[PDB]
Amino acid sequence: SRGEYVVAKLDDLVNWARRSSLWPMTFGLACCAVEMMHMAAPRYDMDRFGVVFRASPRQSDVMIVAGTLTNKMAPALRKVYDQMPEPRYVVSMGSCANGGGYYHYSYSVVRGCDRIVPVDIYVPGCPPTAEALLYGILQLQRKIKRE
Amino acid sequence: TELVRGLGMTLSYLFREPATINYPFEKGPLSPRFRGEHALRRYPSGEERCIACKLCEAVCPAQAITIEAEPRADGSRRTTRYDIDMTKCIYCGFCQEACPVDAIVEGPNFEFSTETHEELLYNKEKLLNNGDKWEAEIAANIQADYLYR
Amino acid sequence: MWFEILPGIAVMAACLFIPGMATAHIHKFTNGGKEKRVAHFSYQWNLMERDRRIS
Amino acid sequence: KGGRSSVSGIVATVFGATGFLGRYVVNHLGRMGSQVIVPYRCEPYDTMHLRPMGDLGQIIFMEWNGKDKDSIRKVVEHSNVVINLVGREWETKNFDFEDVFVKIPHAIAQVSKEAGVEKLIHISHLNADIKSPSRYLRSKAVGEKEVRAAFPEATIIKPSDIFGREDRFLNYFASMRWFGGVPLISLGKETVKQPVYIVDVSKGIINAIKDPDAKGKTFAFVGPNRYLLFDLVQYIFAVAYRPFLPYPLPHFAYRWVGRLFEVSPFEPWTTRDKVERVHMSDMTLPHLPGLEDLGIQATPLELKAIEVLRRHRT
Amino acid sequence: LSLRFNSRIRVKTYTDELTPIESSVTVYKAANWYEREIWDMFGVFFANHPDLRRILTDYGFEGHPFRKDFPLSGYVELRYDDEVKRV
Amino acid sequence: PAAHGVLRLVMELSGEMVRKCDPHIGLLHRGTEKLIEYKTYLQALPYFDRLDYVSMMCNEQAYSLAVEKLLNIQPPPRAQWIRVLFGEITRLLNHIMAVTTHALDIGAMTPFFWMFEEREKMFEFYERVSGARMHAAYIRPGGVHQDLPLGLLDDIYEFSKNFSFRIDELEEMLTNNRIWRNRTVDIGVVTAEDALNYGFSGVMLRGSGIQWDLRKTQPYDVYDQVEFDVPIGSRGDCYDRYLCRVEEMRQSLRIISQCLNKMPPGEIKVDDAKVSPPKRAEMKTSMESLIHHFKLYTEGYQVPPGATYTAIEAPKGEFGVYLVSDGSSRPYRCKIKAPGFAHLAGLDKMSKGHMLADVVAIIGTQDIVFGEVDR
Amino acid sequence: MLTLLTNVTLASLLVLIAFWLPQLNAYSEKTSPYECGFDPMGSARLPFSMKFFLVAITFLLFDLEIALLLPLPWASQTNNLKTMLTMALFLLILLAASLAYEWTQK
Amino acid sequence: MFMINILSLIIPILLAVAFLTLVERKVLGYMQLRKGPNVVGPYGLLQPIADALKLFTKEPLRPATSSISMFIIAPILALSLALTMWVPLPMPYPLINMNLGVLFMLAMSSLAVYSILWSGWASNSKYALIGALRAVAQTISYEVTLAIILLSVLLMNGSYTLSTLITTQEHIWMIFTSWPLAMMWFISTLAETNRAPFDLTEGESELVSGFNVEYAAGPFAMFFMAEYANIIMMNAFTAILFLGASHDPHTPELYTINFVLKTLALTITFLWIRASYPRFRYDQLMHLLWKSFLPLTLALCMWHISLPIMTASIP
Ligand SMILES: NC(=O)C1=CN([C@@H]2O[C@H](COP(=O)(O)OP(=O)(O)OC[C@H]3O[C@@H](n4cnc5c(N)ncnc54)[C@H](OP(=O)(O)O)[C@@H]3O)[C@@H](O)[C@H]2O)C=CC1
Ligand code: SF4
Ligand code: SF4
Ligand code: SF4
Repeated sequence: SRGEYVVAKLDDLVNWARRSSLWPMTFGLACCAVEMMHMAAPRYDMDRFGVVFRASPRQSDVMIVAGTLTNKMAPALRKVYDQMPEPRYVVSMGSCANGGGYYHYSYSVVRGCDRIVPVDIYVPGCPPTAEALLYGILQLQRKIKRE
Repeated sequence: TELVRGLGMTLSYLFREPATINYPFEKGPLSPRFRGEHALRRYPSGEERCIACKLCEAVCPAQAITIEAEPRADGSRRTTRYDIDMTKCIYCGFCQEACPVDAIVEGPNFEFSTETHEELLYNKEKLLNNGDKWEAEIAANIQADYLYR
Repeated sequence: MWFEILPGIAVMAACLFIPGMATAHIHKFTNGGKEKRVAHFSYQWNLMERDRRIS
Repeated sequence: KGGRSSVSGIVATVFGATGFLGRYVVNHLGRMGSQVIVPYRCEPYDTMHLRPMGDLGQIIFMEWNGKDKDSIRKVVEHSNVVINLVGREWETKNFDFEDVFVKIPHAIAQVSKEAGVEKLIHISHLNADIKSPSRYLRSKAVGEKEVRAAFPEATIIKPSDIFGREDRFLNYFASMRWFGGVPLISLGKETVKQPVYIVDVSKGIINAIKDPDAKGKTFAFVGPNRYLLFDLVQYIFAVAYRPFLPYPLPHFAYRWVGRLFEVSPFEPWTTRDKVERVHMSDMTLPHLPGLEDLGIQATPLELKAIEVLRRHRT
Repeated sequence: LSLRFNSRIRVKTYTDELTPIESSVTVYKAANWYEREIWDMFGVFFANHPDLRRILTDYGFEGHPFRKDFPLSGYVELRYDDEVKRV
Repeated sequence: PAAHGVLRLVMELSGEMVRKCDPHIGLLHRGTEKLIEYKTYLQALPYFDRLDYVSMMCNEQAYSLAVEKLLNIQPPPRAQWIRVLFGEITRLLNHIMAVTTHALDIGAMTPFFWMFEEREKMFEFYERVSGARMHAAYIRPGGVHQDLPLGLLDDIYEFSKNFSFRIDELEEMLTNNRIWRNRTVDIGVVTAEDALNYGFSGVMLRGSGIQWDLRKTQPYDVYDQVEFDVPIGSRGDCYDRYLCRVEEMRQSLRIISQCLNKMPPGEIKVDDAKVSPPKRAEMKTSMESLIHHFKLYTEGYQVPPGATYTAIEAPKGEFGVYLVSDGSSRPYRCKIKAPGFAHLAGLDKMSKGHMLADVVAIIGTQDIVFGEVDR
Repeated sequence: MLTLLTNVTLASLLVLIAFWLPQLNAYSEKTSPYECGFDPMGSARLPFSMKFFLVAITFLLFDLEIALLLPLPWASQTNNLKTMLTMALFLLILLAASLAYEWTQK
Repeated sequence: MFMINILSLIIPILLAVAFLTLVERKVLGYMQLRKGPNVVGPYGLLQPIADALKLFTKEPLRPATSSISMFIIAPILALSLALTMWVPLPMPYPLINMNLGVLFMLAMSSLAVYSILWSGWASNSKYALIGALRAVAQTISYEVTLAIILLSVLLMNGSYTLSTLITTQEHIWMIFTSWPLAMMWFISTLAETNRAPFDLTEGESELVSGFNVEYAAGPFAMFFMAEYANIIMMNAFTAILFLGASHDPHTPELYTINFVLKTLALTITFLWIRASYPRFRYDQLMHLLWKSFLPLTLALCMWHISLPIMTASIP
């Protein structure tokens, strides 16, 4: 009945809670939108992991950033990131926006997604297979659990 | 009528067996030709294969690769800092095709999502370690595939 | 498969099951098995008016 | 060219940047592209927004503790310069109010000696000069004098409350509306203060590393105008547009209030230490080395309070 | 493209950096988008065009791309900056 | 969600009617054509998958034609049969995605999940032959990359025979579902000539009943040797376009039969080693082989200087490549016709005065993909 | 009244445990209104439509009618239905009639 | 001890809306072939509480532009009335024997949507205002036909009291007598509750989560929760009102055992509607009502006024 014991219990409770049913919103900007959808396709079904795509950041937390980013687009991205409730996360996806990837050298790309938002896990691919993504988000839960 | 028809249709799809695989515990079908994590790999002799013909740099569209060869003390050609960055690599598999000595190989592994950007930018040693981890596996794919090449 | 829905749905039923029981017996528990008494009209209340005092 | 990709010799170590400081200083380092090693005591999460500021390999979080000696030996271990920041206003339990201003700067100073650290730098409030009210001015005076006794060639910051929209200060008196009135011990000239501000102070610090002359000199940072506290708060609700109620008060009762509000387990809105942060005016001494000596000119508060407080607006 | 005789031809011209050639929107009908395109990917101006304006760019941005010179990496970049809290 | 992640259709709506939709593309202008110019032909090919990414194969086929004309070179026939075959499986991919997500935009939700199972089974094929689930840089200017594995064709057979029940059941949830009818049946009609003035392409033409179609009209491959019925629309309303989508799915499903039944043995890359890299067993054991290998990957092949405009029946409409070889191994300019671009241009004419939901559906009948628009 | 009080107090309790609990940092721009990314072109003003009231008023004048329909179940047991029955039909006719008039004056 | 009876009415129902959410994702999942939530359960069962904890734990911002008072008071009213409508419902024995509680069900149902109007008004956002407005349109537009057809099915039970509605169904069930009105009641419950084909208040893809958007954590949980309160509740209402059952007073529990079936059998159907039809759009949504449902509701209404006299069958 040490106070630290109870704190360990509540720690487990809320971090398990948040990690157990996070609700992505998605900028499926480019062509990695479709692979995102195959995560939600029946064959892999993101929903069984509890995650469910719900639009409008205010009702959502973790954010996927599928697909290539561009200059005009960026400010909207920063807006949306700011309007999310704490404890917000994000997830860079593909070689897309990890750092421009294929389009690393053009005037309109904004290199990494990192340079506008504080990314959590990366999921390299081009497109990443939806399953590699799945390993991505599970890894995200194994990072929340350490919160 | 047609309304209840379609409604009866989704009733009918309730009774079919669900398509989901139980990942992680089960994992989806792939192919011998599938492309994923890179990994330089050795001769059976234990010697490394790479010989810095450097055209892996010369054919990658993302130009992810950077190479800086210097001579071995023995006098054999070798890399000093072969490196690559998954941040820019597009997994097109041109490198897989290009290598004359068949050194770099696009490995079967497809999962290596990571916390920090700096980890993506693989060093040479990292690629070798990937080549060590998987070698029986990769050699299996290439064994199963090369005739079609 | 689809049968696996059932644990999800049965938990519904029991929950909804509870009030329907919980009220119906509380009445009997309070009323001594008399199973409550409605009084929609002034007259029936007049019977409960004549009552209580009689006991 | 100085830039996000630009190298610079800096390998700063900024303890406790997690707070109002020093996301700005790390920023102005970051626009230079200069490397930084900000180390976290807290949790990774709050630190996360620090990440963009760098350029791939630049920013490097490191786990540490201020109490273990070697733990502080960690993040200094390759730092060219080290810059102490740590300081909670309201005294946490486990970190007794004294060590925070004494031990930690001490270990920082002597380890700064052993590691042969090229520069060490430290902050203390202008009123750190010893006074009976408030234990922070004094404890910080003690660590000030201590690091000066241990790393004498270190320059020492003396900022009389920087002004920022986030600020734990201006926002605070902005938020005093929530109770109702604004507790003035006796209104008017009962006390009078000046604010350095967040960007000016930051630019000044990094410029201080940019200044060869800023060696052991004790730099002090002061607002352009000696705003009276009453007219100041008057300007606060003049920009926050909230109703303004001066609330005159016998001096003891306000401390009864601070004792009442130190009770909360979390982070109390007010504390008796803060109560003594209230009514004591800043000293006007300019002769010490300071902000303009760096060549930077202060940005007036008058044009910048609006952005700071618009969130309070109805 | 002609349809009934299913076949394609390809007329073409030339233009100064500064001479304003006329817009051809009325003649081929579906050319309204293109006038804007080439205007923002080049300097060239089309006369009698209802509305040239930027597309395929950022807002300001200025210099036309595809000018055969002009670096692909351009002269600029956005980044978010916390001190001003803005990209 | 209806803006497909990259559209900023600002509009001056009334009470709830639109008065003019004002599309602002370029929100995903990654800047392609500038990049292409700096990279040799073989290194430019992947960009095309990155274009109309839903229809990844047909773009590659468009390009490989665009070069082969300049290069004056003809693929061995088997390669042409693959090129048409996957051209068609991709035809099915885009139509699935189109009809489906167009339904999802108007809330049908379900048909989606019923189909992406299948679409996933198709990606099992791209998976199998190309090694990538999609963006299969597999079509080559010289013809085709690796030969396809022996175990494949029966597998395609086994699927294709059973797909039709699925498409049919879809059709039972939609085509009669009179709620769906009412939502999309009087919108958004376009005059058959007025289409032509705006240069609408593919299905957006056939919906207004004009006969035209490039596979029948100016056939480019073995389409000479396949037989299939093009489905003309009538009213030009979204509904007719929908039925065109479905029926074209069935017709592609007809093509698969014929291609399976006449799939000749032979080589797949062109013999000309000057353009097609040598097979690995060979390059490792004879000099010229290794040299042409080496130069094909270092400098890459040269093309005669010249200019052209190829176009093919991409599922969304004709896909058009205008490119100009300077004679060097780096193509000088490679303007890329994007069929979606014209459509989206025609949208605001097509959508004046319509209710705000209907403009959402009508964006979907345009079946546009912004990655292709912004090029 | 007791159940009303327990319900409302319940809900209010949920509100208070909803706010005074997460205990984290609100700040400007995070608190700015949502507008699908890009900032609003202006605060909400006048989505005017005649097509609102042109029907909504008709709602109001039917709802007044159904207000007269309500007595019917009890009126049905009156001693003299022939005196009633016409009226029972009558209003409904006018209800329909009203609608009918609207139906075709566009 | 009436208070513990009330508490006994309110806790189980909240539990029921939680598990309703879970069932929703389940069945609605299996229509899609894909399995619903599963991994956290073992059968998913533990999910909804993890969900709610995820919400209430999460920060619920007070919007800068919003007026705060309306913004807070609206959710309160939503759960309030969503629960309060439950009180006079015969299961078999009503918690309250209202002489005319049906009419009261209409009263609560009619104050329900007003909360939506505030929910979108104080939210200040463009989407908030537009979506809220169209929402109120569809809602009222359906409450008129709603209340008329409910009237016409009530002429024959006898009176507005609910318990009698059991007595009047001691055999045949009301539904065989007047099913077409049961259809219109069904659909009106399918729109008043703002559900599947009549989907507009949420807007979804049409208006990115509609009125509800600006609400963040807890208040969102309240509107969500209250919404499901209304769905199960109109379902139960339809159940008792169109589907009678054997009732031995000596064993009331038996009846309830039957009743939750007959109502659950309805609620599932909404989900099995949700998996089936695309939404109407705001024109047609009101078109079919004013043009098509309503006149039948009237003709049927005069007809049902007229049967008891011609049949000499007055309740
Ligand atoms: N206007 C002003 O605010 C003025 C400030 N100063 C001085 O300058 C310094 C910078 O001010 P400011 O940054 O606003 O204060 P902050 O509280 O914002 O910064 C202090 C940071 O250091 C961390 N920290 C310090 N010591 C410890 C410890 N032992 N354990 C864990 N965490 C620790 C704090 O908690 P954590 O990192 O753990 O979250 C916090 O993040 C202060 O020390 C202050 O006295 C001087 C003049 C004016
Ligand atoms: S990842 Fe592959 S698909 Fe997604 S954007 Fe980068 S390139 Fe296009
Ligand atoms: S080909 Fe493989 S081995 Fe030959 S140089 Fe390029 S990388 Fe080194
Ligand atoms: S992976 Fe594909 S792209 Fe990245 S280097 Fe190897 S070949 Fe070039």
